[PDB]
Amino acid sequence: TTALVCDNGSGLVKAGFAGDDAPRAVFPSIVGRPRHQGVMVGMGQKDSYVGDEAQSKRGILTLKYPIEHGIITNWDDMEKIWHHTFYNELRVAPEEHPTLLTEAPLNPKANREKMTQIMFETFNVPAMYVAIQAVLSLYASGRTTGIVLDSGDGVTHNVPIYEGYALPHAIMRLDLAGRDLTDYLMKILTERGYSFVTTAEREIVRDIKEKLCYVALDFENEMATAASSSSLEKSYELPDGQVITIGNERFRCPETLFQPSFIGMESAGIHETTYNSIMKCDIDIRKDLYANNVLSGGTTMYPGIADRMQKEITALAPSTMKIKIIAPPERKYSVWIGGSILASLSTFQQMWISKQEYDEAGPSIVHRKCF
Amino acid sequence: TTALVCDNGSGLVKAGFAGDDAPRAVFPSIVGRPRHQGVMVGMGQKDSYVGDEAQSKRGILTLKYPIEHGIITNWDDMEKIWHHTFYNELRVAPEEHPTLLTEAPLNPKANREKMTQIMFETFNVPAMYVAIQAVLSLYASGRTTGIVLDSGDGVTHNVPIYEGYALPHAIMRLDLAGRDLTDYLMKILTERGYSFVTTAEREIVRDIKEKLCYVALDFENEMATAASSSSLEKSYELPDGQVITIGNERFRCPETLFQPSFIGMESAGIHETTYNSIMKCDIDIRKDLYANNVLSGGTTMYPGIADRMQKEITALAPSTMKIKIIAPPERKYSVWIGGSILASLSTFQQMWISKQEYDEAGPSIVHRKCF
Amino acid sequence: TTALVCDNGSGLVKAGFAGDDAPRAVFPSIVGRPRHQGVMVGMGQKDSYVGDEAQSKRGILTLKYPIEHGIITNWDDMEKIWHHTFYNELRVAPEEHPTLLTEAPLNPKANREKMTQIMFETFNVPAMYVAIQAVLSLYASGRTTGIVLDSGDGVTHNVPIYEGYALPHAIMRLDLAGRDLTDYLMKILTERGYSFVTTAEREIVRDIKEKLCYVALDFENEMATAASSSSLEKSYELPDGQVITIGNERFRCPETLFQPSFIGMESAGIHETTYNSIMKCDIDIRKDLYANNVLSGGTTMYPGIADRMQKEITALAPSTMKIKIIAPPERKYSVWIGGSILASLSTFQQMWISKQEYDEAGPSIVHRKCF
Amino acid sequence: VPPKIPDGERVDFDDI
Ligand SMILES: Nc1ncnc2c1ncn2[C@@H]1O[C@H](COP(=O)(O)OP(=O)(O)O)[C@@H](O)[C@H]1O
Ligand SMILES: Nc1ncnc2c1ncn2[C@@H]1O[C@H](COP(=O)(O)OP(=O)(O)O)[C@@H](O)[C@H]1O
Ligand SMILES: Nc1ncnc2c1ncn2[C@@H]1O[C@H](COP(=O)(O)OP(=O)(O)O)[C@@H](O)[C@H]1O
Ligand SMILES: [Mg+2]
Ligand SMILES: [Mg+2]
Ligand SMILES: [Mg+2]
Repeated sequence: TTALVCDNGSGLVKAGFAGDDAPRAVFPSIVGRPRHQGVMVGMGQKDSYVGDEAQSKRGILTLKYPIEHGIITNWDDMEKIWHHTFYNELRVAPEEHPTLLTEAPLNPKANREKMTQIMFETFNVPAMYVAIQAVLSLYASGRTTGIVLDSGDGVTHNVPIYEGYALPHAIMRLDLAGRDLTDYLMKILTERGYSFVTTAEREIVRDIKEKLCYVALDFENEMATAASSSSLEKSYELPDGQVITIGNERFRCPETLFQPSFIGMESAGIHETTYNSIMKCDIDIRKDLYANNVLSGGTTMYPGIADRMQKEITALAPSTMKIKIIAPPERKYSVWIGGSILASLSTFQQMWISKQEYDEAGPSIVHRKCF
Repeated sequence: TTALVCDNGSGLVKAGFAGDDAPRAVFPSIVGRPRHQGVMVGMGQKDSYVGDEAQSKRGILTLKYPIEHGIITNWDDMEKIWHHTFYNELRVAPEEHPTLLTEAPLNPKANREKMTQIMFETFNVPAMYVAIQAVLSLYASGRTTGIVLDSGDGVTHNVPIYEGYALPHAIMRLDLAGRDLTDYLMKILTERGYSFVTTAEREIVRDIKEKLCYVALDFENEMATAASSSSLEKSYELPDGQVITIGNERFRCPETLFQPSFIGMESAGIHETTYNSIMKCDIDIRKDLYANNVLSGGTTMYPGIADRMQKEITALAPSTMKIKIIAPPERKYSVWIGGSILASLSTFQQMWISKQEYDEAGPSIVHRKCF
Repeated sequence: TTALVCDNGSGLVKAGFAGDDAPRAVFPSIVGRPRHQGVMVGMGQKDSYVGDEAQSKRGILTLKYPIEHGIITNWDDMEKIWHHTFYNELRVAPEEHPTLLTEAPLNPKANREKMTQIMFETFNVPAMYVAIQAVLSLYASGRTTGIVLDSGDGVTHNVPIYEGYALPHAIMRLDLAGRDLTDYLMKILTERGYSFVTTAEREIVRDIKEKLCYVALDFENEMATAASSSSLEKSYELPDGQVITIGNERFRCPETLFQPSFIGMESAGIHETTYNSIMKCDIDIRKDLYANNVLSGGTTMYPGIADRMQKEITALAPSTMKIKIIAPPERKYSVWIGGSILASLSTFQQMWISKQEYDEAGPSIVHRKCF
Repeated sequence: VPPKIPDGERVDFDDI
């Protein structure tokens, strides 16, 4: 039979059968209970709208993501999300399909063990396998080397790989991602008068960020230009009218990636954690990693980031090496495409964690040889 | 049929059919298992890369030479190296070709006996013969007398020969060679800030030594000059950028040959063990040995050694004798060229150790008349 | 007058007048500029808190050590640290006191020359002398032979000495030390959910390592026991509550010393570099070095290391030799006690580098006879 | 015990 390539993510759940080009169903991972009282009788009001249904009734819900930073903080809601994904968005019972979840690097063990225990006890799948979210993104590019920066919505991690041999001592995981950029944008919009507070209006700020923000090639020059002319002010129409005008908030929101001091984080930007991740590698594979830097994940879709990052790394790196940044147009679904490719391989067909194996060793089987 | 003139050496395996000018395939003798984990499936990752393949993937391997000082310390790896040499670099099955290995003087017997046992049982050659590495280097020079200093990469030995009669009581074998010079260079580079530790970076230090180091004609004057001017500082680009500048480390690394007290060895340099080897000979053949001093082996390729050695010996020797140092441009492959010449001789064709002879007397046949 | 026995170290600066038992002032060597904005006026906020003052205001600072691995990477900060040490922790002007710095073996020359130039030009001491950090630790034990393993916080080096004659060709310097163990502990704590990222929280992880970690006598048995029972889980209270429970992270952090493959380092553990350092020595002083193995430095204070190391060396060494490991209770300050003893000697009183000598030969005097 | 990938053969840079 065919395998189910699910990809929990944090912000958008992407799923679909193995062997295709794009995920079959992509929908936000939010579960929102209603918060008001409700007076109409017999309206058929449910107790929790999940997935894309709660992005249409969000006016009277309190949306809450079940995955904070890669890790899962609310297991009941995550189980509800998985149940919805299997039964309503794909309509395939899990009793007859292997599953291939994905997990960020350096995550707590208990999260992974609970994930496999749920998949084997509640949904009762035949066999499931958990894979690191960066190796798949490297599969999708058709490479076999390269250092991949997978800046998702929950957590940004940077896994270097050479000739198929991952370097476990050079993984640099940073917890700045799309959600913190949404919060920072929502916080700097208040400097013009627009106040978004409700958890429903966070979605509106996210839409503003997606449609308007861009990464500046040079920060100081853009700050000077936006403060003199008015060629940058782009307007946007809220879900009820009252258009708003975003000035130099456009390139200040995604600039947080390269200067995490804006949101008070100490660490260095995504332009310098990649160079540090390279320098921890051996001295003889640094040229190949320099030449095959891969971008993935949703948050790396800002217009103009593949040039800013290249300029920064070229500034840091030695002058002789060639710096090349692979930015495929299908960046958002790169991890899932790689997952489909991996699940479609014949050599991989014996790596699944078969159910009888789980019955013999318990949920701690995932840390064992079947990784 | 044609004979296979293999030459194990220590650092570079040189092989080729008898009767040519240069070895057909020359490649480092290193076998490196991968050391990291490896996440890509189906990449076709082998368990041990040998020869020149492991000098390209050395970034994720742990290279380890199977021959320490002439002697062989790891027989399985040496068997792997031989198998590679026969089947992939020459592509001739050994069942139809005599072999002519080479061995340093004064080596343990068990090494030679195990070598012949392997060649007769595993590879199943028709007949093999083991020859001393210095007599061949004397063949290649077209001489018949002379004292040859064969400073390889494993061990430096100094065999005097007159009129074809070797003098077994005058062989002076010293264990300082190219590998110790590489280690000493890697140890003195730390005085400027460059630290090379990994077994892969030993190859980089070896490349630095080959391309930059030279032997000073007079040591104290060079030490004084390099400490005042800056006309010696030559720069070199690492495999990733970050050029380095070598100062008076240039002529201090190969100076260890003439002053083995630098690496803590007690014995006298290669300039004085040759004179001692001569003085042990009879009083009537010392003039001929003085006039026909032969250099061979890789490590004698330093620019300016054929003058320093001549100056030193002229200082030691009596003033009347003429001191001449033969330094052919084809020094590195001198032993193998001599091996080809010896294997191509008709008079030598009945000295091979035929397989039936080995079957009758066991591996101890090599010490017998068939030397 | 009295001499100042300073000891820069890397992680804790230890200083005090010559002739005492313990250093007068011991304080971390960190210089931390404030990173936030600061709104209270007239609060008397300085621009850099050094020493033990920045371990109390570390909540709003960005601490950065000025000494990375023995070598000094930030000379201005090191000058600030020295100025603080002289004027505020000892309150003795340096114009009237000789100084005795300490330096790791095999360090770059420029570091030592800059150190002496600073001490003679800025602080203007009467005379200073630089000594190798292992000879002092051998002084403090009251021995005159023995091989000392001085596993500090920056770099671990292993200097063998016999009858007062140091063996320069047998020094094995390895760059794994306490700081790498702190980073590895901070990296494996993430497997339970505790994430420490800020440079201030590295201090908290260091405190956890000091108070809880211990070296296992046998690694596999401990790994098996900690995975079945729960007798090892020791809890610890963070600086704000929320106690944490450390499981088998307790003996896995300091195990990196004996298996440097955990943090990706190639080299062999501290149990095998000592045996290699011994085997490079001459054949007649190996028994004495076996019997007088000395431990020093801070990182050798783990509970249970003097037994694990003895077991390992006894496994490696020949069965007849007696292996004894000297582990004095005053291990941490062993180098400084030895420094005090050396500075208090009458025979040593003429080895100082007098200022007029520096004026005549420049900073390069340190490499000369006055070592 | 880390997951040791079994013995495969190919492929790369073609399905892309
Ligand atoms: N076109 C876009 N431009 C800018 N940001 C985007 C765009 N699309 C998505 N994002 C950001 O990326 C996030 C989605 O990232 P995604 O890759 O789905 O995360 P995950 O790894 O959890 O799947 C969204 O929250 C959004 O903030
Ligand atoms: N051009 C060169 N200049 C200086 N040193 C060299 C040069 N070529 C080789 N060497 C040294 O000689 C060694 C090779 O010696 P070789 O003669 O191959 O040893 P063997 O006798 O085992 O074949 C190398 O390890 C290198 O250190
Ligand atoms: N009681 C202890 N237990 C375990 N580790 C310790 C202990 N005390 C200090 N350390 C480690 O040793 C380091 C201090 O080493 P130290 O000897 O001061 O280095 P230096 O040689 O630079 O003075 C600290 O960073 C800490 O990690
Ligand atoms: Mg993702
Ligand atoms: Mg040779
Ligand atoms: Mg110390």
